[PDB]
Amino acid sequence: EFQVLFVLTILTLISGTIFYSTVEGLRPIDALYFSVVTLTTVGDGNFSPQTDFGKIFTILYIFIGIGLVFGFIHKLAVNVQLPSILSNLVP
Amino acid sequence: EFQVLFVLTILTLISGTIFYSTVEGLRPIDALYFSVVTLTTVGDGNFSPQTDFGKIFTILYIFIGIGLVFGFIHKLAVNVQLPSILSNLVP
Amino acid sequence: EFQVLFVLTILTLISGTIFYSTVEGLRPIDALYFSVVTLTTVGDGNFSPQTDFGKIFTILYIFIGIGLVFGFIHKLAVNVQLPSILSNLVP
Amino acid sequence: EFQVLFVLTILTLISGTIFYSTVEGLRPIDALYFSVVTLTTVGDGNFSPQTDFGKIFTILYIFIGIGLVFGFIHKLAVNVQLPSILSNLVP
Ligand SMILES: [Rb+]
Ligand SMILES: [Rb+]
Ligand SMILES: [Rb+]
Ligand SMILES: [Rb+]
Ligand SMILES: [Rb+]
Ligand SMILES: [Rb+]
Repeated sequence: EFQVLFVLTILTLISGTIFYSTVEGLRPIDALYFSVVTLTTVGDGNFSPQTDFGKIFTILYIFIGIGLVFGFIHKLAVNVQLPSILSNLVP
Repeated sequence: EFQVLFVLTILTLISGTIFYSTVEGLRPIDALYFSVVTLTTVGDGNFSPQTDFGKIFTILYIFIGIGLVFGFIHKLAVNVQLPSILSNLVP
Repeated sequence: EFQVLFVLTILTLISGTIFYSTVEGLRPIDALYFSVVTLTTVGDGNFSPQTDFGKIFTILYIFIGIGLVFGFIHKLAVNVQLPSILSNLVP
Repeated sequence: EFQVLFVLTILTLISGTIFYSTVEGLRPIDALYFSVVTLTTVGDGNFSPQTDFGKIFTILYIFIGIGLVFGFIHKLAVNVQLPSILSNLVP
């Protein structure tokens, strides 16, 4: 479950990285950063896509990627972080 | 369920698009972009409504639209994305 | 339930409105706008508190207000919007 | 439960505060503010990390810290705020 969600999240972020560096001209690391803060809904305080293609893609990217990203974060905190913490509280 | 949530989400976004392009003077695509990042809570890093009417509308728009938009995203990821993925993992 | 959550949400927003207009010098409508986009986690793309008092208050305001605001949004969409829609789909 | 989530949240915020003030050169209060609005997904409207190290750290920080922070907010609103309110509504 976690493995699949991890892979799916990675693929989604690679797509965003490729899109923004190509269409919006961002450096790859910046394209990845924007993709991550967008899908996790944190948002970026400085960059907004400047092209209409970028705006349309971002709208679709958000609707299709938010569920997955939070599905991964949700399982990562309950199936990987909770135990490593829960079992730790055991005297 | 998904169909109705889809339609409701679309209608909500059309209202925002019309409002912001009219009252805030945004190009339609920009009004749609702002409506989407606002209701999905990603937020925009460059635009904030400049008129008091725009600020009041945005406040009400957020409270009334967030639930719906996330209801659609939630069902889209579980009733349309989960299966298309779950059934795929079947050897 | 909805009534109490509504009142609590209103009181929380009034406190933020008073704080930001007083300490950060925002016009009341702007203080309310900032309080709303902050607690709903949409965030504002232009304003960040400029005083240390404002930054500390905002940190505490977020932790104490996010739960409530989303408790209100959650119930508003399920106990007031769902029915008005669910009952409507009835031929 | 609440105590542990509180401590874990505090430790996570201290790490962010140290990272951003050191690598991004922010004043400690600003580093804490950025860490908080980032992990609660509110986001900051003015600051984005400027170094590649800062961008990479922020990406990892978000994925590892969002679950916890919202686990704390969730329990704080249900196991500490709900009762103090629920018991109050009792005539
Ligand atoms: Rb958010
Ligand atoms: Rb934001
Ligand atoms: Rb700016
Ligand atoms: Rb945000
Ligand atoms: Rb900005
Ligand atoms: Rb922002």
